[PDB]
Amino acid sequence: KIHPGVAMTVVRTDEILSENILFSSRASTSMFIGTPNVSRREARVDAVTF
Amino acid sequence: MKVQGSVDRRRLQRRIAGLLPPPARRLNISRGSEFTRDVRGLVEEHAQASSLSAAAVWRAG
Repeated sequence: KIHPGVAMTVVRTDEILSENILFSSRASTSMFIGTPNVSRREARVDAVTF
Repeated sequence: MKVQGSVDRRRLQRRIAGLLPPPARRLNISRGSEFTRDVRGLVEEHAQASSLSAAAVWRAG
């Protein structure tokens, strides 16, 4: 416990879980919405996925 | 009539009739009338084969 001839400055980061509030004004964006559509992807030994 | 028999030709026919492949998709390029009658079907079949909402997609599945 003898001082070495130099000091040190220690840096840490810390994480904080927090709740939030989001305010969005009226009619701020325009969403264009297209029809949903389906296509098959696989066929395995037992089942078919879409 | 005299004997009932052990199987039903009706059931056998109806059970096979669901295993034959779907027919081919022709496209006549010699008569305008047939050409249109087939392109109409082409667009109908794309809709039926790619529209989620219907169950016909899952059937063509």
